[PDB]
Amino acid sequence: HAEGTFTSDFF
Repeated sequence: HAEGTFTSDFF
């Protein structure tokens, strides 16, 4: 979620 981006919000 923005701050989390796909890298953190992967899967």
